[PDB]
Amino acid sequence: NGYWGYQEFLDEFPEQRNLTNALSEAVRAQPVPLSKPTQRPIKISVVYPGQQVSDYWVRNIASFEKRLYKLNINYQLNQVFTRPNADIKQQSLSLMEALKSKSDYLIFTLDTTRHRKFVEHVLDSTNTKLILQNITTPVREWDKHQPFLYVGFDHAEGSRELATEFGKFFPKHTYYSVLYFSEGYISDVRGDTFIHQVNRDNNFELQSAYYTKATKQSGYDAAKASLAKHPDVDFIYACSTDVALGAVDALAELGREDIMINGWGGGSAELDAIQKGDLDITVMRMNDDTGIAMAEAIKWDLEDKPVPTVYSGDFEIVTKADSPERIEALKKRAFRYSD
Ligand SMILES: OC[C@]12OC[C@H](O)[C@H]1O[B-](O)(O)O2
Repeated sequence: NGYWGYQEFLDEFPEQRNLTNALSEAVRAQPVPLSKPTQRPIKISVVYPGQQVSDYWVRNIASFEKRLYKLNINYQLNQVFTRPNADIKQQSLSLMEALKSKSDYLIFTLDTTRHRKFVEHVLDSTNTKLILQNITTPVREWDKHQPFLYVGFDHAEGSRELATEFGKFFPKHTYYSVLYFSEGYISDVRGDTFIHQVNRDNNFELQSAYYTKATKQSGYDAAKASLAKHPDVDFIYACSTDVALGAVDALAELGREDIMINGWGGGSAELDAIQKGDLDITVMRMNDDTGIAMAEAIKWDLEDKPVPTVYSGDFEIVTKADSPERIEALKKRAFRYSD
């Protein structure tokens, strides 16, 4: 809403579908170093959220840097971390701070319904080229000047896949509860998608939905509260890794192994929980592809080639029944750079 669907957007602009497809080919393919030399090293800023159970961000940067090295790109990387739970006001402060650096590229994430126009005005202000992480759905308003790249693993797709699995695990009319992220974009695209699908297709009944602070502790708290008010459910759908892992501790504490719970993203900690059996299911994203895509995107730009506006990587579904070999194989695929 105010957003294009990833696939919708690629349909509407064929040239974009081409560029994105070309890029995915450039990601799958072996590194091809930089065609066009530079006058100086390029300066890149990263404003990321810190201290999360989720290893997505650190892995992203890892695979990113490794790719830039492989491409023979000479970069200087200024990192900044936001402590938690950093207010959106604080995050955007960290952001303005990173803008002073007058970098060539600026990689970051910010909730883009709660700070739509802010980011728009930032886009208008600088010559720094923006990379928006963790959003794969372009904003309609910004068709005049879109950022350099939205990069991520489509939230709607991953939530569709999970909805598809839950419809597979349970009868029509099954009771469940939902643990959202914080109020915002992510909860809208991960949560409300899942709920829409599961209500329409499987006639599931949503007992309750709770917002969180996007932290493990918060996930624990919200799970406890929710199950206190609404004990009778067959699963809980969680919108992020940290919240899921908190909810697990809650379900253990409460003795509720009659309740099923999913992860989101399938990083190391989730996979470990899946192998313990603490986590019933997850949608594991092929993590490093987006780190590698950003480096390929920068390469092109420096060769003066056109760059796609968006890139989404792919998911696989992982269940606690999967073989160690399949898990291992998927790690081989997903962390092929960050290990
Ligand atoms: O992609 C990163 C992320 O999205 C929200 C949160 O920051 C992370 O937790 B997650 O569930 O692993 O996915």
